[PDB]
Amino acid sequence: MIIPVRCFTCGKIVGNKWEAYLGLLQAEYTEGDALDALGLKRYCCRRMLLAHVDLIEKLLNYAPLEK
Amino acid sequence: MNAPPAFESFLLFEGEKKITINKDTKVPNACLFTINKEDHTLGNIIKSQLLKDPQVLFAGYKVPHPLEHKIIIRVQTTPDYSPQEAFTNAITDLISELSLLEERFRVAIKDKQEG
Amino acid sequence: KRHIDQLKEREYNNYSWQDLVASGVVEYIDTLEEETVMLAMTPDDLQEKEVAYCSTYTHCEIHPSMILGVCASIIPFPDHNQSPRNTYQSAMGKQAMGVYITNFHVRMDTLAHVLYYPQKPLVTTRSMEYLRFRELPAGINSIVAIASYTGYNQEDSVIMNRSAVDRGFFRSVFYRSYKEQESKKGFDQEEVFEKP
Amino acid sequence: QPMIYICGECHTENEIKSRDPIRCRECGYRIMYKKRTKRLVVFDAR
Amino acid sequence: FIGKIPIMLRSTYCLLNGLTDRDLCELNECPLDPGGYFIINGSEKVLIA
Amino acid sequence: RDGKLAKPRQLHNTLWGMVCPAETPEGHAVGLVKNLALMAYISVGSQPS
Amino acid sequence: PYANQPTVRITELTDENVKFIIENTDLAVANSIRRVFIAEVPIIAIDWVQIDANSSVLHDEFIAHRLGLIPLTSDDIVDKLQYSRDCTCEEFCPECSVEFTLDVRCNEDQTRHVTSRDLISNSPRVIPVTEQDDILIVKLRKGQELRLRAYAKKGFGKEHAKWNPTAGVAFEYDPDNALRHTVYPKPEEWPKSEYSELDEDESQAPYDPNGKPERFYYNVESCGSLRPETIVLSALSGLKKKLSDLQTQLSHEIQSDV
Amino acid sequence: EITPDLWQEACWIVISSYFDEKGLVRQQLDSFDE
Amino acid sequence: NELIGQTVRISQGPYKGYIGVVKDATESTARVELHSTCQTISVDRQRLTTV
Amino acid sequence: IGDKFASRHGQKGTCGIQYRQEDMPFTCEGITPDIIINPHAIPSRMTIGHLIECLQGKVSANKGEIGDATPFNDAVNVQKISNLLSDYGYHLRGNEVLYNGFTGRKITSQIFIGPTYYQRLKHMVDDKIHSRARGPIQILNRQPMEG
Amino acid sequence: SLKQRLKGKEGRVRGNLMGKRVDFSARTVITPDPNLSIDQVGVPRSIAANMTFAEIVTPFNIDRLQELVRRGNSQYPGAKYIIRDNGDRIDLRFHPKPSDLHLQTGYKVERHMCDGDIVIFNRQPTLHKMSMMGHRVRILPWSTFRLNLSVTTPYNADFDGDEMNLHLPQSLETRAEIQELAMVPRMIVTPQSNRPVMGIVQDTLTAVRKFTKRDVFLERGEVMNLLMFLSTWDGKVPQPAILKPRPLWTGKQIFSLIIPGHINCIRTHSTHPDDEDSGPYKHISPGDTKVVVENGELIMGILCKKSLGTSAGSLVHISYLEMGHDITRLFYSNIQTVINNWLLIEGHTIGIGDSIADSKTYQDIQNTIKKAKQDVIEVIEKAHNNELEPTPGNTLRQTFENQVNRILNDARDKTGSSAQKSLSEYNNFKSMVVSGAKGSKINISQVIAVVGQQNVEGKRIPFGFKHRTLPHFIKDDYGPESRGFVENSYLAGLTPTEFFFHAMGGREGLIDTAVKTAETGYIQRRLI
RNA sequence: AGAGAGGGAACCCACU
Ligand SMILES: [Mg+2]
Ligand SMILES: [Zn+2]
Ligand SMILES: [Zn+2]
Repeated sequence: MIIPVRCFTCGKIVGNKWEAYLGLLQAEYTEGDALDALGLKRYCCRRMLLAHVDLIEKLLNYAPLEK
Repeated sequence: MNAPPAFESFLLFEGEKKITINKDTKVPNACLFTINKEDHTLGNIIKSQLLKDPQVLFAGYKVPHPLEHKIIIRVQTTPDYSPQEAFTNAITDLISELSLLEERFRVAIKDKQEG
Repeated sequence: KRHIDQLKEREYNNYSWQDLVASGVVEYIDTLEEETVMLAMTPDDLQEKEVAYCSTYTHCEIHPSMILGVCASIIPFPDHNQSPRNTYQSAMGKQAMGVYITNFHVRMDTLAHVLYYPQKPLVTTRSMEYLRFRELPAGINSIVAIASYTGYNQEDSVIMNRSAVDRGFFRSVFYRSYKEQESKKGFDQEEVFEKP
Repeated sequence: QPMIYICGECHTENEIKSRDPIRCRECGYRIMYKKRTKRLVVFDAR
Repeated sequence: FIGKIPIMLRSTYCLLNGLTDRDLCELNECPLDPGGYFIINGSEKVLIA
Repeated sequence: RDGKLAKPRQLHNTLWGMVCPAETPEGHAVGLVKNLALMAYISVGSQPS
Repeated sequence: PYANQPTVRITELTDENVKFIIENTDLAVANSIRRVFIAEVPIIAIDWVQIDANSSVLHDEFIAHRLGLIPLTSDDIVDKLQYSRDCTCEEFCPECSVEFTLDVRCNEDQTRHVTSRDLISNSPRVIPVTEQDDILIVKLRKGQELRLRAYAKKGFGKEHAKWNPTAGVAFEYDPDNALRHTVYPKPEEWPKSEYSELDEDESQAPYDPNGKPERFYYNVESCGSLRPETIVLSALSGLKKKLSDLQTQLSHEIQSDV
Repeated sequence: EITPDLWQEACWIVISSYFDEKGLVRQQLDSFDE
Repeated sequence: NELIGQTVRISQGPYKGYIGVVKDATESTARVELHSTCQTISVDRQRLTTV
Repeated sequence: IGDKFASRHGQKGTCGIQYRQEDMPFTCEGITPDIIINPHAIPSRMTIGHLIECLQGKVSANKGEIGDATPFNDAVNVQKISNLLSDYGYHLRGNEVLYNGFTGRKITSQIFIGPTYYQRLKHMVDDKIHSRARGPIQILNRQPMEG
Repeated sequence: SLKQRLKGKEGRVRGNLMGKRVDFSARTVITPDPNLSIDQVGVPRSIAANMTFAEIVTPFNIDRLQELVRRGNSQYPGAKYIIRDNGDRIDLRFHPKPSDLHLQTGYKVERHMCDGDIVIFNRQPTLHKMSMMGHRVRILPWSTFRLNLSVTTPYNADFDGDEMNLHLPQSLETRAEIQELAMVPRMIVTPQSNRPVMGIVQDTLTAVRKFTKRDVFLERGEVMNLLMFLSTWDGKVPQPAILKPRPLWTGKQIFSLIIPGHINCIRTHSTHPDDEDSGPYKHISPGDTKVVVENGELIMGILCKKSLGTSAGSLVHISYLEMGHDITRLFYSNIQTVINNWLLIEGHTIGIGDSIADSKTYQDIQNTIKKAKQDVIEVIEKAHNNELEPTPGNTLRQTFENQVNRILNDARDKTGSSAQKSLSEYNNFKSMVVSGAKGSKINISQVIAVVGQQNVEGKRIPFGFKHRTLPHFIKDDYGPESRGFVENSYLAGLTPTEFFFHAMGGREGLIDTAVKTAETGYIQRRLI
């Protein structure tokens, strides 16, 4: 759903990279260029953003039950 | 449900001895050192240091089970030399070399950060 | 090529699949008609001149990957596997935990299995784009190592990483609903919700 | 003594009574959602 | 009035036919749901061919 | 179910492209219960007039 | 019969990682130092989360989990903090904990990102690490909110992975396997390591039977909770402390036997 | 003209068109509709 | 007992800081249903502090 | 442990044990496995696609693109995958020198490693574990209950 | 009706009198554990804290049982029921007054089971007596039944979601009966084929096959680490096989330390040449493929599944007969522990590099496929022109079918042989096949060279359509590819028509597996 | 300090 805070294998802090990753994607970069522009050398840290699906944006369309 | 609490790896309890010495009876001058609430991150170094003594005839360690936090270090030394003395010398040698390593790392940090 | 040009620019030309059916390019062939059709597998091989096989093709398969089902389409390289393994994966694929629906917070489903951080597969098929498996995935990409070890991955078992699990690796959440209503009856037994 | 329920589609809150038919006052929506408990919750961050 | 007959979702006689995804999210129904199932006593039923 | 014969359960040649060859319940319902292929479509039928 | 003298040669020192070489020491000592990097280094991480209110799409325990893995600046406080279970306080105090407060309600049509910046500490030193953007905790729709008080306590990597200060600890010895510990079937296909010193004509170094593992290469990349060099300093101090306590119990047992 | 070797990316365009036009459950919905 | 069904807080020991509900209680010990973990553990009454 | 995980190739299996990061093996870099599977699960089941998925996973995660795994392609075979992997400083066939997590001595064999896609199945062990001792008893006959 | 209530498999006679629900039983998933003995099962605490053993209060255990009663229930060592002399039950879970918690000689205490208690462990299809054996309880934290590796073979449990049933003998008399009859040390050799059923399982077998090779040498530190795990080691480090340059123990010396007592066996390795015992070197094996264990010490040979497996006359069978049965239990435990702990140093894997042959082998495979395909085509053109003559005993079509199947089978065998001559002795497929732990030569041939002919009901793929197998083939096409022969391998991947025919073969296999079970079970029930 | 439990039958999906 939401981006994990840490890479599962390393523990590298990847939760702060997602919005910048989207910004680099919409700035006409390739996904690999965006990944190592954010500074992710190990591929286990690269799969955290390369294969993430931001489902919480789908979850936010519904009106909150409690109000 | 049956998940052991996370502090079972390193925290002892009332009635638990950190180290237990049992004199081996199969061969002369041999002892089993049962260390409670430890893992390879102690026994491996202890075994490596005990292999550097010219008076230790056997230096090994094993975990009975990875889910139960205890190790047994078997030490057989040459006669006239107690295995407990070898153990307490290995610990002191490890402390000495680690303190020297820490001081040299401090010196290296001072060299690197100040050019 | 003009069909592809008009088909790439959808939502602009309003050129749909039905327009291509109306164009006399594709048509639906049933099982009876397959007995009387010469079917080309792929055009890059079965329409160029060679030592000719038949040279009398009537229809051409769109893509061979469309012979598979919904659960056999999420298997990467299914032709490299063995068929019983593909069948067993087809059985397991309808069982993987994941976000089964987008509005799961509203649904009072019994036995709702959802996942913390589902991921799309790094190794995917083209058919997952049409099952929308990249939008409601089921599973996490994991750095696996195929190694003999201490002896706990012995007979169809796997050794996991405790630190990774502590970082939210496959940590799921299980919802279970309980329904109950009272019954207004002929005054002999009358259920009512109250603190006993 | 009255229990406060959140009125489903309305997302507003209202009181309820024992042996009271479940109805909202805004549009009579039948589905009520009970408010979150007032007692403390503590979660180990593990 | 003859009687009530069940309707499978996403039909031409269901309420949410041709509704946009925003309208579906307003109805607490996801656009991802393919429909094709009946709601009988709150239980989702699938007619196996 | 529980029939010792195999012809109603086997993967016939005419299952190509219409029904998935791999997906099936591997219990006592092998081949009997099947899953439709992706592009396969069941003709809803029209009048012959 | 005694310990060899090790030496340290640091190749680079950055705010993220430290790369150094330890020579003239045993393999078990080197591996333990790496394991103490991963596990035995104590840092400050959130462990006690009290959710006052929550209306977000993510449930309470999911938010508490995400608050756990957030790194905290513990460069000098972790040496002063006692372990929470060891303190004689009334089950919480500023000597074994750091208080954090989050109070966010979304009152706008834009999706409001509750990031790590909204975590407000009472201790100015212990703050979330986040040039770089903040760590996204939870997104909020209009009308949703979350209020919580989080206590962070001292702990190390054995207890939980949220007390792990290292992003990655690369460790390798004998990059051209002159010891031949690993046996390549076809060494031509194998890429050379970063520390290889053989010409491109040669694949692997000749074997020597009298050699031993030495000159260990480390690449300790921190996650931001600690500076990469204080991870090593705390690790060496922690390993020495563990051996000292083991010696103290050893002395007690020996005196008990005699 | 024809698609000589860009057919690999041309076939999946028509697959996408089919599944955007029809969908995965046309059998159930069309059968109940008729 | 009086402690049954009372939200308690372990104020001493390895489980310090955990909020739970007392399921069973004795003169010596009491079982606490932890709100965080999926586990019920027993601790001394001297280590418990009610809310 | 006991929780039932599975690959995308019918390679199911329960969790045998969970080691911490310091006990798990590691490469020349700091990468440790998340899952360690049995080498003996491959040869008789013959899931070579699992190995190819792992190899393509390494290529995809290094290249920075979601790899393609359509069955009948002829544009992607194992040799092309190996040639693409070789450019990123790895072995041709995905093998990588793992260092032992306990002793630190590098493993003599070269362990095949890389990212696959694993699925957690609905079957836990908490949902299946149950014991009983003179509990509820049926009324038709005085035998224990079912389930 | 009453007759319907009695006549069924869910009635009174079978469903209630023969097989009935029983108290004191647990059912949970099993996960492997190689660090406990073969007669030990690792049960969870929550299971042990719910199943009780009625221990009689005697002056020997009165203080221990008193302390357990003082703990009460849910203090795991404690108990839940205390039974009076007149059969009166007193609860310990409801915390009675401390006055009636005394113990005098004669009381019963239903205490939570601890380590060393005996339980019955069984899987469901109890087709033989080794599918239901007695184990000793070991309390391990997590919530699974941790049982050993070698007990998998008699149970046929492959840990992939398997859950087992664990019964607890309540009486002391039946506890001794299970200990003296149904112990897994006492159920090593089966009576059905006078051979062991335990054997050595896959990973330990491969690691011990690589361990006992001639070129395996161990440093002193590694030797001490390995010898630490021997339960039957008398504390004497053996003299090294290499003294002066780099004191280096051979793995056979450590395995000789494993081998108990003084047993003598002569076995042959799986890859022992049959022409080796004819000429010279019949006693000094150049390939080290002649297993000789002599005076309790492994002289030579590499131990494959024909040495340590379930085959009759193996090392374990002789260890059971010449030595005791407790000694064989120690033998199994020592093998598993020390070989696994050496496997940590060695390491064993499998990968895509083990499934790829060099280009010369691929050229040989493709040349063989092309030659066989052209041979089939020319046989077809002979059959069309009536130049094929019928074999005496069958029709002309079958003389043709026999010729085509013979050619394709010859192609499959030749390609498989040419593929399995190019493993280079480090291929892990060969490592598992030679040891016999998992797989065979056919799997190597299908992965590397060619899958082979696909069959349905013992013959080729039938003409489901009108005189053609698939709509992509011309009518009346009796060629290799049209009729189901797959010339590709699992490494290269299958074409869609070959994929469909391969799915047909897999479907036939699954149908056989799914239909066989009920008939076999009914035959077993009638026989018993 | 007040201490036991009940439903029952039918039919679907999987699990080894
Ligand atoms: Mg099984
Ligand atoms: Zn309202
Ligand atoms: Zn304090």
